Amino acid sequence: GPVKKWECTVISNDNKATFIKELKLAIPDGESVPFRAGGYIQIEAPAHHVKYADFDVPEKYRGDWDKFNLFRYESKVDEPIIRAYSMANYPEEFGIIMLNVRIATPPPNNPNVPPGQMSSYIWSLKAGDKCTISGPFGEFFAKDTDAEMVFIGGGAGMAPMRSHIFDQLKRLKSKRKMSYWYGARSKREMFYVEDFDGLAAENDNFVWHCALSDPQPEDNWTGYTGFIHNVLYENYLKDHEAPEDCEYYMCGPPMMNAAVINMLKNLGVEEENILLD
Ligand SMILES: Cc1cc2nc3c(=O)[nH]c(=O)nc-3n(C[C@H](O)[C@H](O)[C@H](O)COP(=O)(O)OP(=O)(O)OC[C@H]3O[C@@H](n4cnc5c(N)ncnc54)[C@H](O)[C@@H]3O)c2cc1C
Ligand SMILES: [Mg+2]
Repeated sequence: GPVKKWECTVISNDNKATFIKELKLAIPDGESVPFRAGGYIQIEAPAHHVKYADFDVPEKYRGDWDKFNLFRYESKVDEPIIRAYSMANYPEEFGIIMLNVRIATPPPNNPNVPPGQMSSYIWSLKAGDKCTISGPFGEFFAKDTDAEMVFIGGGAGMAPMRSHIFDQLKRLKSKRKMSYWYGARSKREMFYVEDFDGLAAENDNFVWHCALSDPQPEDNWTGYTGFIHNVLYENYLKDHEAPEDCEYYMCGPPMMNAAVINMLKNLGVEEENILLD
């Protein structure tokens, strides 16, 4: 029994983006999971049946759900299952586990396949529910150097990026040069804006930027647009005197990971300085 297990209580499970919920868990007796930033826990689910029509999805985020009739879906799970989720809190955010969980719907080109089992279960959870977690685990840990760090995130990849960045600035009091580049579709898909604005205001070695690939009329957006690998290249790495000497930490959807890795490699960054997972 080397691995520990906690039956947690759901504090909240609010949408932060159209397809991402922030699951916040309270550890029993106020204790903390002894994890490292970049690490993960596992959630286990009992057998269950959930309906997407019962999810709490705010009107602000419902547009695509209505557009693609995503509330049609139901998920029946006959036997227990288990999956990993990355911590979004850093280790001195005690007493809690914060996760960012993307709902894995059936793909639009394959609309009658079963919905994602664990994420549909997690999206059914409401304040007061119980959630069993085990861990902690991980190998996506920061290197112990003084090298500049470039963090690149998309989607639910926000979670380990937040954990890493907060761990550096708050627990380690790092003075390393640090930037964070987050790509999202439109302004409603952004979140943790207060957290990262807060850190950038208080730490002259940290800056961050969001790029919107499809800003909406209501966003009145005048920030960066496009895909985050082009925005990072055009606005920072193209003129960087030694990009190969930075450490790049990233977590995003597969298409973002591939485009970023290709852009970094074409700049001469070696695989040893490109960290994922
Ligand atoms: C170390 C680690 C960290 C992770 N951290 C996070 C995190 O922070 N956030 C997060 O959201 N995820 C994270 N994940 C991923 C997570 O563990 C799950 O893989 C994710 O939630 C999807 O699992 P699921 O059970 O919901 O979907 P699954 O049931 O595994 O299904 C996956 C997808 O396949 C589709 N599908 C189902 N059946 C078929 C079929 N017959 N044909 C075609 N397609 C089909 C489903 O509709 C769904 O879209 C992490 C994974 C690892 C390993
Ligand atoms: Mg949002």
